[PDB]
Amino acid sequence: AVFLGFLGAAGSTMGAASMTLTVQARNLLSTVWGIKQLQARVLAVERYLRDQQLLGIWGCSGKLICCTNVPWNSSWSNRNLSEIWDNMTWLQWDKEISNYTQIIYGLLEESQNQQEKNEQDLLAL
Amino acid sequence: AVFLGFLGAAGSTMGAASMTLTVQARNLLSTVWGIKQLQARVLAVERYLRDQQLLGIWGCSGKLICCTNVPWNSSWSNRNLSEIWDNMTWLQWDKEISNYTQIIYGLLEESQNQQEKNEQDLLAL
Amino acid sequence: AVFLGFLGAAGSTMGAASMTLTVQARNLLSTVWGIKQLQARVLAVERYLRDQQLLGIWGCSGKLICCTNVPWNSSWSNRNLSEIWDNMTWLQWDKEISNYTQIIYGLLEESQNQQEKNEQDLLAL
Amino acid sequence: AENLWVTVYYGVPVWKDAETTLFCASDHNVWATHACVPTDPNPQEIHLENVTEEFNMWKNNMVEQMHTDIISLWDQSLKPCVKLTPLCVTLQCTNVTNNITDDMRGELKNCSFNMTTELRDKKQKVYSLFYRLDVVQIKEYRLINCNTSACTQACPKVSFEPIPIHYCAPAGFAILKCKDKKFNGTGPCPSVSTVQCTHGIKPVVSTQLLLNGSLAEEEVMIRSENITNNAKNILVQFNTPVQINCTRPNNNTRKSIRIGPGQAFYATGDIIGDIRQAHCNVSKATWNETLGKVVKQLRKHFGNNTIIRFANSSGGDLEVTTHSFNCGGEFFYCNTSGLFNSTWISNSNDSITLPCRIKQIINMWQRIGQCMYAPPIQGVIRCVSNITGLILTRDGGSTNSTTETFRPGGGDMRDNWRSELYKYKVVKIEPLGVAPTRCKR
Amino acid sequence: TLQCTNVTNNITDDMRGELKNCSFNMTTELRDKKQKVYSLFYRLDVVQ
Amino acid sequence: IRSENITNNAKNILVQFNTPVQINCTRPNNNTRKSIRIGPGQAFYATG
Ligand SMILES: *[C@@H]1O[C@H](CO)[C@@H](O[C@@H]2O[C@H](CO)[C@@H](O[C@@H]3O[C@H](CO)[C@@H](O)[C@H](O[C@H]4O[C@H](CO)[C@@H](O)[C@H](O)[C@@H]4O[C@H]4O[C@H](CO)[C@@H](O)[C@H](O)[C@@H]4O)[C@@H]3O)[C@H](O)[C@H]2NC(C)=O)[C@H](O)[C@H]1NC(C)=O
Ligand SMILES: *[C@@H]1O[C@H](CO)[C@@H](O[C@@H]2O[C@H](CO)[C@@H](O)[C@H](O)[C@H]2NC(C)=O)[C@H](O)[C@H]1NC(C)=O
Ligand SMILES: *[C@@H]1O[C@H](CO)[C@@H](O[C@@H]2O[C@H](CO)[C@@H](O)[C@H](O)[C@H]2NC(C)=O)[C@H](O)[C@H]1NC(C)=O
Ligand SMILES: *[C@@H]1O[C@H](CO)[C@@H](O[C@@H]2O[C@H](CO)[C@@H](O)[C@H](O)[C@H]2NC(C)=O)[C@H](O)[C@H]1NC(C)=O
Ligand SMILES: *[C@@H]1O[C@H](CO)[C@@H](O[C@@H]2O[C@H](CO)[C@@H](O)[C@H](O)[C@H]2NC(C)=O)[C@H](O)[C@H]1NC(C)=O
Ligand SMILES: *[C@@H]1O[C@H](CO)[C@@H](O[C@@H]2O[C@H](CO)[C@@H](O)[C@H](O)[C@H]2NC(C)=O)[C@H](O)[C@H]1NC(C)=O
Ligand SMILES: *[C@@H]1O[C@H](CO)[C@@H](O[C@@H]2O[C@H](CO)[C@@H](O)[C@H](O)[C@H]2NC(C)=O)[C@H](O)[C@H]1NC(C)=O
Ligand SMILES: *[C@@H]1O[C@H](CO)[C@@H](O[C@@H]2O[C@H](CO)[C@@H](O)[C@H](O)[C@H]2NC(C)=O)[C@H](O)[C@H]1NC(C)=O
Ligand SMILES: *[C@@H]1O[C@H](CO)[C@@H](O[C@@H]2O[C@H](CO)[C@@H](O)[C@H](O)[C@H]2NC(C)=O)[C@H](O)[C@H]1NC(C)=O
Ligand SMILES: *[C@@H]1O[C@H](CO)[C@@H](O[C@@H]2O[C@H](CO)[C@@H](O)[C@H](O)[C@H]2NC(C)=O)[C@H](O)[C@H]1NC(C)=O
Ligand SMILES: *[C@@H]1O[C@H](CO)[C@@H](O[C@@H]2O[C@H](CO)[C@@H](O)[C@H](O)[C@H]2NC(C)=O)[C@H](O)[C@H]1NC(C)=O
Ligand SMILES: *[C@@H]1O[C@H](CO)[C@@H](O[C@@H]2O[C@H](CO)[C@@H](O)[C@H](O)[C@H]2NC(C)=O)[C@H](O)[C@H]1NC(C)=O
Ligand SMILES: *[C@@H]1O[C@H](CO)[C@@H](O[C@@H]2O[C@H](CO)[C@@H](O)[C@H](O)[C@H]2NC(C)=O)[C@H](O)[C@H]1NC(C)=O
Ligand SMILES: *[C@@H]1O[C@H](CO)[C@@H](O)[C@H](O)[C@H]1NC(C)=O
Ligand SMILES: *[C@@H]1O[C@H](CO)[C@@H](O)[C@H](O)[C@H]1NC(C)=O
Ligand SMILES: *[C@@H]1O[C@H](CO)[C@@H](O)[C@H](O)[C@H]1NC(C)=O
Ligand SMILES: *[C@@H]1O[C@H](CO)[C@@H](O)[C@H](O)[C@H]1NC(C)=O
Ligand SMILES: *[C@@H]1O[C@H](CO)[C@@H](O)[C@H](O)[C@H]1NC(C)=O
Ligand SMILES: *[C@@H]1O[C@H](CO)[C@@H](O)[C@H](O)[C@H]1NC(C)=O
Ligand SMILES: *[C@@H]1O[C@H](CO)[C@@H](O)[C@H](O)[C@H]1NC(C)=O
Repeated sequence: AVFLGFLGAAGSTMGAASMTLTVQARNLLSTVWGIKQLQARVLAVERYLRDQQLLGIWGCSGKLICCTNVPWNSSWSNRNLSEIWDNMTWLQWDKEISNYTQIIYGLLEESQNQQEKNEQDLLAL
Repeated sequence: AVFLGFLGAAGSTMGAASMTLTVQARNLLSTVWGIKQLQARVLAVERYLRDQQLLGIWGCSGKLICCTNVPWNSSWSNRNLSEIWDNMTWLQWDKEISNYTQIIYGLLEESQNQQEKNEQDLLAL
Repeated sequence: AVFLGFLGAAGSTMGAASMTLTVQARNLLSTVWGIKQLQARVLAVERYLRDQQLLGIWGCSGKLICCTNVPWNSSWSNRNLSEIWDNMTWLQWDKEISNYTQIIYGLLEESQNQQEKNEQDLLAL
Repeated sequence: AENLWVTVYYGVPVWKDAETTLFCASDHNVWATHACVPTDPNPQEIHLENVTEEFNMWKNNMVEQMHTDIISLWDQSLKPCVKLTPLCVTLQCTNVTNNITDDMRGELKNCSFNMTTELRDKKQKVYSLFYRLDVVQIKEYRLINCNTSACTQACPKVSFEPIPIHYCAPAGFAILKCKDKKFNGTGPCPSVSTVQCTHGIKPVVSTQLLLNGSLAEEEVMIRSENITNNAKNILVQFNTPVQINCTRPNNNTRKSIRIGPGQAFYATGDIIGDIRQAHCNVSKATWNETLGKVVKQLRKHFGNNTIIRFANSSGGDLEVTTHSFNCGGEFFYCNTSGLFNSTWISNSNDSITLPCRIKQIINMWQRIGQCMYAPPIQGVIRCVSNITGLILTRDGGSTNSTTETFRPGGGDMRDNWRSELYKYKVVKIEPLGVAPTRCKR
Repeated sequence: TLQCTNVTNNITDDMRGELKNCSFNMTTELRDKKQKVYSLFYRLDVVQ
Repeated sequence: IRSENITNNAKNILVQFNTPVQINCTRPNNNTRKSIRIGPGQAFYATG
């Protein structure tokens, strides 16, 4: 069996699944039938570029695990780390939190520019 | 009205326009009619990749406001910061300095490699 | 003559050839005939994205000369730097060591994640 | 106290349901493998441990994609072939009375007609043999398709033999396969795996019987979207196949008539020897055992003490009323009346013979205005096939009567494709994720 | 080759000669047979 | 009133109104259509 590989860590906990992000990251990129294949490749490239742009805008460019300055609001979730990182799966967490997605993205986006401005001001001196 | 948003800061000064780079940054990526749509889509990805490569080569990868080492030559422009960052628009500055574009690009390109070489030399010790 | 430019440093030594990586870096991106041109452009974009992803996974994102933590095994090559960086060309080295490519890539990939984890642990304190 | 901060993870193993376009993977034919990618000699599959996924075979877009692709390939294959437009002429036909039996009297007509030639100002008188199902009286007859649309002739070089084809999803997507036996195509499958491409699926076109299909690994399986409702078909999958031997024993002869510059029409010159009906044979004991297993399984859903009846088809077009298939280019339509004829009550070497007919003007898909004239095949033909499933329909079903009557079904080709892709689904990955974590930037 | 005649069935002064009643032979489903048919055409569509 | 070069007569003048003007067009003849089969699956529609 090939239990471990690519998506094999889907059923494991978030802590255990956090050690195998690279296997998922690698595969995201790779007459009538050729047209369909080209369309699919174009869509895949667009999706990959969208994901890369979203990662870069938040300042975590070229990083798989990147914790940031935005604090966690208790309203979005109340469970503690004890019952999350070793007592839950990534799919369950995404299902629970899928409603609260865009607000954190906006918070990261507006937080990155302040850090950039402060760095520029510090380097001005 | 939706005065503020995307290109709403076009008429504002450079200092005020520099606070909203992200809203312009986001939108750069996103039977006979389908062919035209695909042809149009093919070009946007190429333009975005060209811009990203040009930014990365200078060493400002993953940064919206990145200062560099090349000094400013007084010949290209004589106006001081007092009448630029709060008494001029980005369009006017680009129109004024559209002639002298490539030289600074080359200077940045040649300057980045020296910093890389020096960093390698220091880390060698 | 245009002896220097793009691939002009192909016949030079590795030490001399390493000074002009940017010229090669720039050019990697840029009715029946249009279909062939579009196919070629799609393949070129895919190849460029693959190369960029492979560079990014190893932690050398946005760098032309980036050293890493994986040590060099003497079994793969026994020649010293004295007879390599000024007594050999890049083509000869690539021909010699074309066999042992993937193992170093895997070592780099597995080494990057440990550094990221250690950085997260240090910042946790 | 908690002092947590948001953190972004790239490459989280999370997937969502989605629809996309799949492409080829395969090892002169109608199912063009020229434009299909080669298959890897060593396919890879990754079993997902402790992962249960919802499945529903009746909402699969893969079936629609397969149907559309098959129709497109069929249309493409016939593009570079001769069009039989001049054939719409007044025929003069007589009955064939040369060594025929008591059942094939009037089944063949010897027709004569004028036709064009390579030269624009010349005509030639020719003759041919036609089937009674192809000619309609206007001692004067015409082709049935003349008043509907002018239609073409299948090129003789291409072959109708099915070839296995694998479907592969693009990058950023995945195909989930349910390895749980006894899974009935709807519900939560607990045993799941990820596969880059599907297994070889033969696009076999047949009605009233699934031929050269896949066999259940445990026992006879019964599937239906809503078993209580009689308007939905029932798919029965066998755990063992049944051998069926079909044959046309007539020794046909082919001749070519030049109807224009570089245009030839292939006609049936004459039949050598005796003329007899084509027929199929099915083992009797094996069929009885299979029907016993089928009724045993059906008793689970439709009561334990009910009477289970197998009868004949209700009616309709010849394609839906009769088991329709094709062997070696010849299109057989056969009368499966001796098989589905019995009653079951709760409590040697003879073979069932189906005599049956052949057709040349074919409307394969449920479309009007396009034919496919099959050129005749030279010599006697025979083949052997595996019956591995059935499509059944419940007649009536009101509470007034406790006896259940099941009849043959078919017609729609989507049922044939649904029998192979019932355990497959497609999802798209969502690598980005956000979580809480102690460290701060 | 169409054979046309003037229509003189309940027309006004301004619509005299505007419509032509034309008969002609035509093909059919069978390439052997032919059929005689007729129709009405506009003066701007038919030239002598 | 819009024009590329109002002085030159060779350029058209585009006039855009402020309020629209209603125009009612009508053909009062009671036409009848008949189909003639000119071939296999080919029909020509004529004014009977
Ligand atoms: C279920 O599966 C079974 C087995 O997998 C299928 O049964 C097989 O069917 C195939 C096709 O009918 C058959 O292969 C033929 O065998 C014939 C006898 O040996 C061959 O003569 C024939 O070759 C001719 O056709 C080819 C194209 O298919 C040509 O490439 C070839 O040159 C031959 O054509 C010449 O001869 C003809 C006739 O004289 C002439 O008109 C041509 O111009 C040309 O000169 C095929 O190889 C297998 O033998 C069958 N297998 C068994 C065990 O019997 C069955 O059909 C499947 N069921 C369904 C519904 O598809
Ligand atoms: C179909 O009809 C044709 C024409 O009548 C038959 O061909 C004739 O066969 C006889 C002998 O059987 C010859 O004497 C004639 O010369 C043939 N006619 C032509 C035009 O060649 C043909 O045999 C008939 N076929 C069958 C099966 O009855
Ligand atoms: C082939 O064409 C010939 C004539 O071109 C047909 O013979 C004619 O048949 C008609 C009957 O409708 C007679 O009125 C003519 O006098 C015949 N002419 C000649 C020269 O024989 C012949 O019947 C056609 N073939 C078939 C099978 O119908
Ligand atoms: C399966 O089919 C039955 C029969 O149609 C469905 O039950 C019917 O539902 C309709 C919905 O309005 C009612 O009007 C009928 O009175 C019902 N009849 C019976 C006998 O129950 C049933 O809902 C279908 N199954 C599902 C899951 O929808
Ligand atoms: C189907 O079965 C029938 C008998 O039920 C077979 O008919 C026999 O065929 C053989 C051929 O070798 C002859 O020798 C016998 O004389 C035939 N007997 C009868 C009664 O017809 C038939 O051949 C079988 N066909 C197939 C394809 O299996
Ligand atoms: C269908 O055809 C196959 C092969 O022609 C038959 O299998 C043969 O059966 C005879 C009679 O028992 C044996 O002598 C042969 O050895 C068998 N051959 C093979 C390859 O198995 C089969 O019996 C036929 N089925 C029917 C219902 O007639
Ligand atoms: C299934 O069996 C019935 C009963 O024999 C068939 O009904 C016969 O149909 C034919 C027409 O082809 C009539 O001449 C007979 O009189 C009918 N039988 C009776 C008893 O009336 C029916 O045709 C069979 N199914 C198919 C598809 O043929
Ligand atoms: C399918 O086969 C059955 C069984 O032979 C046919 O039923 C017979 O039909 C004929 C009419 O051609 C009747 O004379 C017989 O009495 C019927 N037999 C029985 C047992 O009912 C049936 O007609 C066939 N299907 C078709 C479409 O012909
Ligand atoms: C009909 O079914 C039999 C039994 O499943 C098939 O014979 C098997 O063929 C496979 C080939 O993939 C072999 O691995 C098995 O060992 C065979 N089993 C037996 C008992 O012989 C047969 O190939 C099928 N016929 C067709 C035409 O598909
Ligand atoms: C156009 O001409 C045709 C043919 O002359 C007219 O149809 C004829 O009408 C008369 C009386 O209405 C009938 O007695 C004939 O039998 C018709 N001929 C045919 C071939 O059907 C038609 O009425 C004329 N139309 C107009 C508007 O004048
Ligand atoms: C339709 O075709 C017929 C037959 O060709 C035409 O009638 C012929 O007309 C020519 C020229 O006027 C005469 O030489 C023939 O003697 C006619 N033959 C017959 C049998 O009438 C007829 O005129 C054609 N229709 C139209 C509207 O032109
Ligand atoms: C608008 O049209 C007028 C008339 O052509 C242009 O004026 C003419 O320009 C040509 C250019 O060689 C002279 O030869 C004529 O003598 C001029 N005629 C007059 C009456 O001036 C005028 O230039 C056009 N407008 C613009 C903006 O080009
Ligand atoms: C256009 O105007 C004319 C009058 O100038 C209208 O003609 C009248 O139409 C009505 C229709 O209901 C008749 O009752 C009158 O007898 C007609 N009178 C005259 C003098 O022709 C005509 O109807 C108008 N058409 C439209 C579409 O408005
Ligand atoms: C041909 O035979 C059939 C069946 O016996 C009969 O109905 C038909 O009238 C015959 N036609 C002839 C002799 O032209
Ligand atoms: C063609 O003729 C058959 C039988 O004469 C008839 O059933 C069919 O409806 C006709 N086709 C059309 C398009 O009317
Ligand atoms: C069989 O199908 C029905 C359809 O509703 C479903 O409820 C049931 O769970 C299925 N059987 C199994 C074992 O999953
Ligand atoms: C069919 O006829 C041809 C020509 O006479 C002959 O060669 C062939 O053997 C015949 N086929 C059979 C099965 O008898
Ligand atoms: C159907 O089965 C009955 C048994 O009751 C039998 O008498 C009859 O002949 C069968 N019909 C056919 C067509 O085999
Ligand atoms: C039809 O009427 C027009 C106009 O009155 C006339 O010019 C033409 O000659 C007429 N044609 C005839 C009577 O054939
Ligand atoms: C046109 O003629 C038809 C057929 O007589 C009739 O039903 C219809 O009412 C007529 N139209 C008008 C506007 O009178």
